[PDB]
Amino acid sequence: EWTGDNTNAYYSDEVISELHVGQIDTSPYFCIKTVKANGSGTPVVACAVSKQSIWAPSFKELLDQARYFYSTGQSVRIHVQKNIWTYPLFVNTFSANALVGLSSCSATQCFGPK
Amino acid sequence: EWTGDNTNAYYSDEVISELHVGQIDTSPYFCIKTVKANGSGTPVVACAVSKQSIWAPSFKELLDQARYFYSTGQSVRIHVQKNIWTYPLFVNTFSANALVGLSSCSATQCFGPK
Amino acid sequence: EWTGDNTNAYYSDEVISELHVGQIDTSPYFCIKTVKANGSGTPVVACAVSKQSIWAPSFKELLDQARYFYSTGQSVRIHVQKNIWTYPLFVNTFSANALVGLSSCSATQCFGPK
Amino acid sequence: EWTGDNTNAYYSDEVISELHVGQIDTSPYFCIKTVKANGSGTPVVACAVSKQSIWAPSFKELLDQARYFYSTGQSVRIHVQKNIWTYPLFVNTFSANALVGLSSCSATQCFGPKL
Amino acid sequence: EWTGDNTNAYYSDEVISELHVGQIDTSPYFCIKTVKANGSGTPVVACAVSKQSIWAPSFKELLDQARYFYSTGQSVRIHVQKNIWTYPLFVNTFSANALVGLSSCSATQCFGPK
Repeated sequence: EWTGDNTNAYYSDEVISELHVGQIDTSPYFCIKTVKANGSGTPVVACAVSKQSIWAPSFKELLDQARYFYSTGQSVRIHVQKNIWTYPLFVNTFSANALVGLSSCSATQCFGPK
Repeated sequence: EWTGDNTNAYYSDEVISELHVGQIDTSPYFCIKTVKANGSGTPVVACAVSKQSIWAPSFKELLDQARYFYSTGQSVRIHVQKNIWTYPLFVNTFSANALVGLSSCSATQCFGPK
Repeated sequence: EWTGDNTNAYYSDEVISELHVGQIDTSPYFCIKTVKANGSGTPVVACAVSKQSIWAPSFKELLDQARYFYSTGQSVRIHVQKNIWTYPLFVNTFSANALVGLSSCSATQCFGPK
Repeated sequence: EWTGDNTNAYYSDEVISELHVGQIDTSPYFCIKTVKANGSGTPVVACAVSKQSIWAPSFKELLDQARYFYSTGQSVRIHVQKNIWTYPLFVNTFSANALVGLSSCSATQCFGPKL
Repeated sequence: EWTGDNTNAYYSDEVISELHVGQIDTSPYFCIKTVKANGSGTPVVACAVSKQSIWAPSFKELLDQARYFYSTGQSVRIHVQKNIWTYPLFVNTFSANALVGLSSCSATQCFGPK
């Protein structure tokens, strides 16, 4: 598996606008919400769960990187894998998107798979 | 179990106004005090204990997140489970509230379970 | 044992004015010096030593918290247990106080055991 | 092995201009892009991958350091070992360069190995 | 062993002016260069190697502390043990000095062994 697999979706020129930290089924997790830097489009929500999914090994790094980009407010490309989380109240509150990557974005391109 | 379980309480648009770090029964712990952003109502106190309760696995993440929100002074939603801590002097100093989650808040809603 | 045990001493409205990191007898350690915010009184010196004393489990958290409070220079309450470190040159340079807790002192009285 | 081995390449007075974090084959990884502080030359891309390559033990330290140098925008010397990552789509997106060191730079030199 | 052993050398009223991170023989390491806060004298260069020397246990703490002092540019006392590192090209590039401690410095004294 790879962040850049074409079965993963991504959204460019986003800003991380919200951050949540909690626990579910003995596992710490976090979620983020991102919106287009230019105000257009629909927000993206994605979560990472510490002991769950194939993306579990990157939990800490993604959390640190999410925090980093959240704090700078810079434009980023967010990479997700859809339909991963299954607990209905959790999905309803957040989404079924697994966070699988974060790339910085300049004015022209983003530094990551496309 | 989940941060968003309806058996948990939450308080929106709070600002973390105090932070304490210590140890009890071989376990590091931290507590925070939060107050409504507009100054109304009564303060919320909640603690996380590294080797105690079902919320133990999230100790580090919660600590880190609390620190962050404490440093920015931003409005957040705090999620707690009541009546968890039992050492009477501890409870009297702080509270019996276990900290189980922290969410950023926009101007309208908070990014977390409700 | 608890940070708030009445056999521990504490000092309110202090500012962390110095920070030292080193190693002794296979253990990383840190020490802090605190002084009254208003300039009065005598400095307090306290140390935490990795894997040494009953307070060992909280080393990391205390180190991080000391660093945080050191960087903001905010008013704090420092909690110590006296007569713990015994290595004489170490005690002479710093003190025998084990650092066992740190509390913020912003709004009302300090946020910790009293 | 050593960051300063003469079989490694390095580029001085670079600024970390981009940062990416993701996962590949069970491993968290990060990549950076750097460009000359004075605007000359061509960008350098390098990646570090957790638990992969001989440079695996330094993953955490390098990630933290890259984040720091990225946030300040200061001039650095970047040390890489070429032709380490082999997964073709990954390489095409980024490069085959393993990141093996980062050094701060002054006006006259960088604080790290050179040939 | 102790940071403050009189067989270790130290240099007061220094500023950490450079930072390097790398790997040697499967070990992450870092080096720092320090100069007198007033610019006089000769730089001090010292390194820590995570799996080498009696000082290995303090690697992480020293790395964090070096980073901290480096980011503030504040005056410090640096403590080293001479003639520790032995790989000749490494010593040529940096030095044989092991970093064994860092102390903050006020205008008068430094907060550490002397």
